[PDB]
Amino acid sequence: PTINQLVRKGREKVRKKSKVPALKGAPFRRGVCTVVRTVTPKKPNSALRKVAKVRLTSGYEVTAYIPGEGHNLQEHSVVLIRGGRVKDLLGVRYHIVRGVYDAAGVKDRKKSRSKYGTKKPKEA
Amino acid sequence: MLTDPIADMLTRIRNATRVYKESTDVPASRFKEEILRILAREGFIKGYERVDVDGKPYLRVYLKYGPRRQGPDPRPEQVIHHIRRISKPGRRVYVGVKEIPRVRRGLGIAILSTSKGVLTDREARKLGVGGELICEVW
RNA sequence: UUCCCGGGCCUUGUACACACCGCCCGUCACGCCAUGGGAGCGGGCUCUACCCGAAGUCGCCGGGAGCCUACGGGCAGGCGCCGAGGGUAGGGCCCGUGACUGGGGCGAAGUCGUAACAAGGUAGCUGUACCGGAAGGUGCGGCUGGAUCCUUUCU
RNA sequence: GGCUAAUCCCCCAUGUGGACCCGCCCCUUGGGGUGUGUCCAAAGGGCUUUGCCCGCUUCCGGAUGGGCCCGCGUCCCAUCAGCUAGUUGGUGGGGUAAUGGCCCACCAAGGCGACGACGGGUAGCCGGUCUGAGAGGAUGGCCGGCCACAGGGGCACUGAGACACGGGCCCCACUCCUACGGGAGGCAGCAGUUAGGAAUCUUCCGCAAUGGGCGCAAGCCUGACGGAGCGACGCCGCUUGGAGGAAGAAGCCCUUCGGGGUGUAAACUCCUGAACCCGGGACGAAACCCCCGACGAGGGGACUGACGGUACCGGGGUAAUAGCGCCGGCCAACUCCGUGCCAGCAGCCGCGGUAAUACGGAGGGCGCGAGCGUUACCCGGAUUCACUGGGCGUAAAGGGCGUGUAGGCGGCCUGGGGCGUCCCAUGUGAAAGACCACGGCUCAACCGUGGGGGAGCGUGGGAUACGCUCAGGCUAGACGGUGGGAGAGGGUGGUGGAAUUCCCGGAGUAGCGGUGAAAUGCGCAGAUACCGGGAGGAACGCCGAUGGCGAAGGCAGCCACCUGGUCCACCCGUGACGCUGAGGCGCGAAAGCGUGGGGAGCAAACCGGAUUAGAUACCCGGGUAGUCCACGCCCUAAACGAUGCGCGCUAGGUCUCUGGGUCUCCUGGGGGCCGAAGCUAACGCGUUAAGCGCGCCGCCUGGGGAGUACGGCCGCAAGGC
Ligand SMILES: [Mg+2]
Ligand SMILES: [Mg+2]
Ligand SMILES: [Mg+2]
Ligand SMILES: [Mg+2]
Ligand SMILES: [Mg+2]
Ligand SMILES: [Mg+2]
Ligand SMILES: [Mg+2]
Ligand SMILES: [Mg+2]
Ligand SMILES: [Mg+2]
Ligand SMILES: [Mg+2]
Ligand SMILES: [Mg+2]
Ligand SMILES: [Mg+2]
Ligand SMILES: [Mg+2]
Ligand SMILES: [Mg+2]
Ligand SMILES: [Mg+2]
Ligand SMILES: [Mg+2]
Ligand SMILES: [Mg+2]
Ligand SMILES: [Mg+2]
Ligand SMILES: [Mg+2]
Ligand SMILES: [Mg+2]
Ligand SMILES: [Mg+2]
Ligand SMILES: [Mg+2]
Ligand SMILES: [Mg+2]
Ligand SMILES: [Mg+2]
Ligand SMILES: [Mg+2]
Ligand SMILES: [Mg+2]
Ligand SMILES: [Mg+2]
Ligand SMILES: [Mg+2]
Ligand SMILES: [Mg+2]
Ligand SMILES: [Mg+2]
Ligand SMILES: [Mg+2]
Ligand SMILES: [Mg+2]
Ligand SMILES: [Mg+2]
Ligand SMILES: [Mg+2]
Ligand SMILES: [Mg+2]
Ligand SMILES: [Mg+2]
Ligand SMILES: [Mg+2]
Ligand SMILES: [Mg+2]
Ligand SMILES: [Mg+2]
Ligand SMILES: [Mg+2]
Ligand SMILES: [Mg+2]
Ligand SMILES: [Mg+2]
Ligand SMILES: [Mg+2]
Ligand SMILES: [Mg+2]
Ligand SMILES: [Mg+2]
Ligand SMILES: [Mg+2]
Ligand SMILES: [Mg+2]
Ligand SMILES: [Mg+2]
Ligand SMILES: [Mg+2]
Ligand SMILES: [Mg+2]
Ligand SMILES: [Mg+2]
Ligand SMILES: [Mg+2]
Ligand SMILES: [Mg+2]
Ligand SMILES: [Mg+2]
Ligand SMILES: [Mg+2]
Ligand SMILES: [Mg+2]
Ligand SMILES: [Mg+2]
Ligand SMILES: [Mg+2]
Ligand SMILES: [Mg+2]
Ligand SMILES: [Mg+2]
Ligand SMILES: [Mg+2]
Ligand SMILES: [Mg+2]
Ligand SMILES: [Mg+2]
Ligand SMILES: [Mg+2]
Ligand SMILES: [Mg+2]
Ligand SMILES: [Mg+2]
Ligand SMILES: [Mg+2]
Ligand SMILES: [Mg+2]
Ligand SMILES: [Mg+2]
Ligand SMILES: [Mg+2]
Ligand SMILES: [Mg+2]
Ligand SMILES: [Mg+2]
Ligand SMILES: [Mg+2]
Ligand SMILES: [Mg+2]
Ligand SMILES: [Mg+2]
Ligand SMILES: [Mg+2]
Ligand SMILES: [Mg+2]
Ligand SMILES: [Mg+2]
Ligand SMILES: [Mg+2]
Ligand SMILES: [Mg+2]
Ligand SMILES: [Mg+2]
Ligand SMILES: [Mg+2]
Ligand SMILES: [Mg+2]
Ligand SMILES: [Mg+2]
Ligand SMILES: [Mg+2]
Ligand SMILES: [Mg+2]
Ligand SMILES: [Mg+2]
Ligand SMILES: [Mg+2]
Ligand SMILES: [Mg+2]
Ligand SMILES: [Mg+2]
Ligand SMILES: [Mg+2]
Ligand SMILES: [Mg+2]
Ligand SMILES: [Mg+2]
Ligand SMILES: [Mg+2]
Ligand SMILES: [Mg+2]
Ligand SMILES: [Mg+2]
Ligand SMILES: [Mg+2]
Ligand SMILES: [Mg+2]
Ligand SMILES: [Mg+2]
Ligand SMILES: [Mg+2]
Ligand SMILES: [Mg+2]
Ligand SMILES: [Mg+2]
Ligand SMILES: [Mg+2]
Ligand SMILES: [Mg+2]
Ligand SMILES: [Mg+2]
Ligand SMILES: [Mg+2]
Ligand SMILES: [Mg+2]
Ligand SMILES: [Mg+2]
Ligand SMILES: [Mg+2]
Ligand SMILES: [Mg+2]
Ligand SMILES: [Mg+2]
Ligand SMILES: [Mg+2]
Ligand SMILES: [Mg+2]
Ligand SMILES: [Mg+2]
Ligand SMILES: [Mg+2]
Ligand SMILES: [Mg+2]
Ligand SMILES: [Mg+2]
Ligand SMILES: [Mg+2]
Ligand SMILES: [Mg+2]
Ligand SMILES: [Mg+2]
Ligand SMILES: [Mg+2]
Ligand SMILES: [Mg+2]
Ligand SMILES: [Mg+2]
Ligand SMILES: [Mg+2]
Ligand SMILES: [Mg+2]
Ligand SMILES: [Mg+2]
Ligand SMILES: [Mg+2]
Ligand SMILES: [Mg+2]
Ligand SMILES: [Mg+2]
Ligand SMILES: [Mg+2]
Ligand SMILES: [Mg+2]
Ligand SMILES: [Mg+2]
Ligand SMILES: [Mg+2]
Ligand SMILES: [Mg+2]
Ligand SMILES: [Mg+2]
Ligand SMILES: [Mg+2]
Ligand SMILES: [Mg+2]
Ligand SMILES: [Mg+2]
Ligand SMILES: [Mg+2]
Ligand SMILES: [Mg+2]
Ligand SMILES: [Mg+2]
Ligand SMILES: [Mg+2]
Ligand SMILES: [Mg+2]
Ligand SMILES: [Mg+2]
Ligand SMILES: [Mg+2]
Ligand SMILES: [Mg+2]
Ligand SMILES: [Mg+2]
Ligand SMILES: [Mg+2]
Ligand SMILES: [Mg+2]
Ligand SMILES: [Mg+2]
Ligand SMILES: [Mg+2]
Ligand SMILES: [Mg+2]
Ligand SMILES: [Mg+2]
Ligand SMILES: [Mg+2]
Ligand SMILES: [Mg+2]
Ligand SMILES: [Mg+2]
Ligand SMILES: [Mg+2]
Ligand SMILES: [Mg+2]
Ligand SMILES: [Mg+2]
Ligand SMILES: [Mg+2]
Ligand SMILES: [Mg+2]
Ligand SMILES: [Mg+2]
Ligand SMILES: [Mg+2]
Ligand SMILES: [Mg+2]
Ligand SMILES: [Mg+2]
Ligand SMILES: [Mg+2]
Ligand SMILES: [Mg+2]
Ligand SMILES: [Mg+2]
Ligand SMILES: [Mg+2]
Ligand SMILES: [Mg+2]
Ligand SMILES: [Mg+2]
Ligand SMILES: [Mg+2]
Ligand SMILES: [Mg+2]
Ligand SMILES: [Mg+2]
Ligand SMILES: [Mg+2]
Ligand SMILES: [Mg+2]
Ligand SMILES: [Mg+2]
Ligand SMILES: [Mg+2]
Ligand SMILES: [Mg+2]
Ligand SMILES: [Mg+2]
Ligand SMILES: [Mg+2]
Ligand SMILES: [Mg+2]
Repeated sequence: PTINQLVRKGREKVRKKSKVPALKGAPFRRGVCTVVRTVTPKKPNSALRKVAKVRLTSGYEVTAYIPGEGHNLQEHSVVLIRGGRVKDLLGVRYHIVRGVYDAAGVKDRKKSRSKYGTKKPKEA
Repeated sequence: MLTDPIADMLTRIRNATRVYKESTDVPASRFKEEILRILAREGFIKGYERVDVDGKPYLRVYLKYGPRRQGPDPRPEQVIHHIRRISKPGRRVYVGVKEIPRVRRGLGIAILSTSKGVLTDREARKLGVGGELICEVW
């Protein structure tokens, strides 16, 4: 575009949409489970994927993933939601944080335990 | 009409050298002459001369190239590899003396027009003045 | 050597490369998500017109209608303007809930069509118009981004 | 209701001086001087009271702090385009420390807006901070500067100053008290409570230091402040040992059962000695005050420490926390086992259906290490909004075409100006931060001292190339003149022949028509085929082209009239009059709309016939709107060269339309095809550029959602932008 044109018009700064309305971008948000359901992923993958519908302190109802080998969640469980999506499930935008509130850490987890929220064993 | 006589001349030169002409004719203006004079002092051209063509003044610019070359493509290295306008009508460019560009690590030149006259960057720095940045050449 | 079957070579078009037993578009079904329209109802803002109007400053009275007086005046008090805010009537926008309703997008991939890609088996695309529930079909005109010199199913 | 003092209030005086009206002078907005008239002062207290101290009054100046005013700079939406009656200005008032429509009366009718007014959204601004090669982007916590606010809204009072956080009045909401009349309150001060939240501290110590308020002082006050506490929240420093110690133990892992690994790792030997105990023990503090002097200067002297029995120093002295992420590629680190599209992993591509270096454990390894990871958000990489630094034939992207407004841009020569531009000086650019140097804490973080830098803006001086400007000149651009062309360029009117249909007539008879084959249809009321005549509407064969014209849409028999554009020659006239063009305005195929005409042929819809697994679809018969004309709308398109306009420059060859020429040919202007250089992802483009350049306009920014929704504008509607 001519210099004159840039002078008349100018470039448009490019705004960035948010991947996570955890509302006021907060690193985390507390909420309570509505449903704890399993759901089936998309084409080149098969599994029963563990998921929880949460009402949130934001006033938002969202869908969360429940990472780890097994979970204690159900019903009215209070929970912390951390954001980040499961790729191969449609519309799951956030993860549940193991080891906080009503979601316990993964039983018998030796490798990276700070994810999955489990504490250090004593060597026997 | 011709919107940028200086750009026009620079381009006539480029265009002419890329086909290895011995000379080209640019229409005549004092300012053009001052630019040529810088080029010809600097080694980019053999020189130039005032010339009449159909009763009108022109500047015949005598082009200059390198030795003939070996391998496929015998065509010579150009003496003017690069000749380019900076300040144009429609965006004019004025540098202060601290802002005079240094073209191609000194192997090239910039040509400023200053109230002390048309200078190369070196001339201008030594003369301690800035001006309109006309073109760069290397 | 036209035809059937298999094959070789050159060329051409291709949206095919799990390579035409291909691909895609569309439809009905099922599930999920977001959104359009929306009667009606809940609250919020703002504009105009009119009415009410605290405090206070200012202006006028301050009178045998009160208080002080050195008779000059001062205070109380009174009235008015302005005025926060409230009420009435209407105009306009914003949020929330929302009967009824539109398409959309994902997703197991099942159903049904066979529109497009090969001249895709009626060349295609196209603006507009009519018909069709839709895919699409036809008219008129246009484009080449068209191969070449009985109507022939799904995989 | 009553008494009463004062540095409380008032009256007269004195008037240095000052305030006001009028005049005069200098000065120039209301600054300074001067004259006459008027008006205006004061407070007393302490002492060793014979003179000092503390104060009081008027004035002039200083210093500091502020008010007001102007230039410039300061986010998103134009789906916000018009806003405005104190509105814009004037005279005169009012108000104030002071200018002002700040407020009021009267008068005029203005003011602002595409250089974005008005509206809506968001937001305290800055020094700086983060990021970035830079330009730029993002941010504004703490520290410093400014603004604003003190539950919400209004208002003033008292003052030098407030329209006042811990002051006052009123309205509103809320909490509490309430003898139901009425009252009290305001942590966005320090702590602390409670709620919301992913989340953010002690109801600590001290007045010792610096600072502040009052006091003659002594002194009092100070949740400013100096400190300590809590939290790996950040940064920096530090420890978990050091030297020896096997061809190398045990255990655990891998194994080709030969061995390999963890691993000098351990054990063990020796040395040092975080922690801890004992002892001493701070700087930060010398003024205020005392002494001599003179309550000065000068000299000299003594009191005071929250932090703290802390830091630090001396002596003694124990081998004494390690975790976290990762090891498919990007990306540094691989093997075994379990699992079998499960369980799971996942930032992206992907991994998992029996050998999984991708899941889970283990061994081993890589990276960091009192941390290591995760999520969120900012810059980066992203030259992915491209000023630096991108694009539009086919990837997203040239507006359907023009005319031109605003604006952007502007040939050659000379002169004045010196606005842009450049140079010098100067002022400003606080401190902190950043940079450099030197220094203080054992180092560092942290801090101190000094130096440098710095865009921008003010003032003075200077330069004149370029841009601007004014003045004059030129003719190469542009326009004109004369003469000569070609042309389906446009509008109006007329007219000619071929063919279809229909009507009349003659002659003639058994079918015609139509298809792959058929059938519907038409024909004995005589069709088809043949001849003659008539009516009517639409379109113009050959010429005709690989042609021409137009800005595009688009334009085709012939004639005449009206009219646009354009090309060449002559080199005659003007003298830069130029290019481009947001908005506007006009044109704009086909279909479509309105009114009125026309209606031969064709024909959406429709009615029928064979096909044939159906049929509304491809074939056949019929057929209405429409197709045609007038006038008025519609404004789309593969409106395409999918290629905006103009100008200059960069080989040729070949075919062609149209001028000129001394006419193998040359020289203009169009249309084509191949190709130099060059360009392009390639295909291709290539003097008819997609090459080299300048000017201007339009447009693009992953694919769907979607040319959808909402809004607006236009339209009779369809529907368009
Ligand atoms: Mg899979
Ligand atoms: Mg030559
Ligand atoms: Mg010479
Ligand atoms: Mg060059
Ligand atoms: Mg530049
Ligand atoms: Mg400058
Ligand atoms: Mg360098
Ligand atoms: Mg065969
Ligand atoms: Mg053969
Ligand atoms: Mg082949
Ligand atoms: Mg091929
Ligand atoms: Mg094709
Ligand atoms: Mg494929
Ligand atoms: Mg709905
Ligand atoms: Mg709805
Ligand atoms: Mg009233
Ligand atoms: Mg009142
Ligand atoms: Mg007032
Ligand atoms: Mg009286
Ligand atoms: Mg009163
Ligand atoms: Mg009123
Ligand atoms: Mg009201
Ligand atoms: Mg399907
Ligand atoms: Mg079909
Ligand atoms: Mg079709
Ligand atoms: Mg088909
Ligand atoms: Mg077809
Ligand atoms: Mg086709
Ligand atoms: Mg059509
Ligand atoms: Mg319909
Ligand atoms: Mg059909
Ligand atoms: Mg049809
Ligand atoms: Mg057609
Ligand atoms: Mg095609
Ligand atoms: Mg053909
Ligand atoms: Mg057929
Ligand atoms: Mg067949
Ligand atoms: Mg009394
Ligand atoms: Mg008395
Ligand atoms: Mg006197
Ligand atoms: Mg007196
Ligand atoms: Mg007094
Ligand atoms: Mg007295
Ligand atoms: Mg006395
Ligand atoms: Mg001052
Ligand atoms: Mg008004
Ligand atoms: Mg008025
Ligand atoms: Mg006035
Ligand atoms: Mg006003
Ligand atoms: Mg302006
Ligand atoms: Mg605004
Ligand atoms: Mg705000
Ligand atoms: Mg901001
Ligand atoms: Mg940095
Ligand atoms: Mg950097
Ligand atoms: Mg950038
Ligand atoms: Mg920066
Ligand atoms: Mg900012
Ligand atoms: Mg804070
Ligand atoms: Mg601050
Ligand atoms: Mg307020
Ligand atoms: Mg509060
Ligand atoms: Mg309130
Ligand atoms: Mg208030
Ligand atoms: Mg005072
Ligand atoms: Mg106060
Ligand atoms: Mg107050
Ligand atoms: Mg205030
Ligand atoms: Mg308070
Ligand atoms: Mg106070
Ligand atoms: Mg009170
Ligand atoms: Mg109150
Ligand atoms: Mg507090
Ligand atoms: Mg809570
Ligand atoms: Mg604290
Ligand atoms: Mg205390
Ligand atoms: Mg003190
Ligand atoms: Mg003090
Ligand atoms: Mg106190
Ligand atoms: Mg403190
Ligand atoms: Mg050792
Ligand atoms: Mg061993
Ligand atoms: Mg181990
Ligand atoms: Mg071994
Ligand atoms: Mg020892
Ligand atoms: Mg001390
Ligand atoms: Mg001391
Ligand atoms: Mg003291
Ligand atoms: Mg003495
Ligand atoms: Mg002394
Ligand atoms: Mg010691
Ligand atoms: Mg020792
Ligand atoms: Mg040990
Ligand atoms: Mg790989
Ligand atoms: Mg790395
Ligand atoms: Mg690797
Ligand atoms: Mg399993
Ligand atoms: Mg993992
Ligand atoms: Mg992430
Ligand atoms: Mg197995
Ligand atoms: Mg295995
Ligand atoms: Mg595998
Ligand atoms: Mg593995
Ligand atoms: Mg991985
Ligand atoms: Mg593993
Ligand atoms: Mg550290
Ligand atoms: Mg980024
Ligand atoms: Mg960069
Ligand atoms: Mg982008
Ligand atoms: Mg650019
Ligand atoms: Mg690009
Ligand atoms: Mg395409
Ligand atoms: Mg395109
Ligand atoms: Mg075009
Ligand atoms: Mg348009
Ligand atoms: Mg134009
Ligand atoms: Mg103009
Ligand atoms: Mg100009
Ligand atoms: Mg010029
Ligand atoms: Mg000049
Ligand atoms: Mg100047
Ligand atoms: Mg500084
Ligand atoms: Mg040091
Ligand atoms: Mg700066
Ligand atoms: Mg300066
Ligand atoms: Mg100056
Ligand atoms: Mg001069
Ligand atoms: Mg002139
Ligand atoms: Mg002419
Ligand atoms: Mg003529
Ligand atoms: Mg002739
Ligand atoms: Mg014609
Ligand atoms: Mg004509
Ligand atoms: Mg005609
Ligand atoms: Mg006829
Ligand atoms: Mg007859
Ligand atoms: Mg018939
Ligand atoms: Mg019959
Ligand atoms: Mg019959
Ligand atoms: Mg008969
Ligand atoms: Mg007969
Ligand atoms: Mg007949
Ligand atoms: Mg006849
Ligand atoms: Mg008729
Ligand atoms: Mg023909
Ligand atoms: Mg043609
Ligand atoms: Mg043309
Ligand atoms: Mg055409
Ligand atoms: Mg003519
Ligand atoms: Mg002449
Ligand atoms: Mg002349
Ligand atoms: Mg226009
Ligand atoms: Mg049209
Ligand atoms: Mg039409
Ligand atoms: Mg009609
Ligand atoms: Mg009609
Ligand atoms: Mg027909
Ligand atoms: Mg049959
Ligand atoms: Mg049938
Ligand atoms: Mg069939
Ligand atoms: Mg038909
Ligand atoms: Mg075309
Ligand atoms: Mg287009
Ligand atoms: Mg272009
Ligand atoms: Mg000729
Ligand atoms: Mg030609
Ligand atoms: Mg070519
Ligand atoms: Mg080439
Ligand atoms: Mg290029
Ligand atoms: Mg190539
Ligand atoms: Mg090629
Ligand atoms: Mg050319
Ligand atoms: Mg040619
Ligand atoms: Mg060109
Ligand atoms: Mg290109
Ligand atoms: Mg998108
Ligand atoms: Mg449309
Ligand atoms: Mg909207
Ligand atoms: Mg609409
Ligand atoms: Mg309308
Ligand atoms: Mg339409
Ligand atoms: Mg409508």
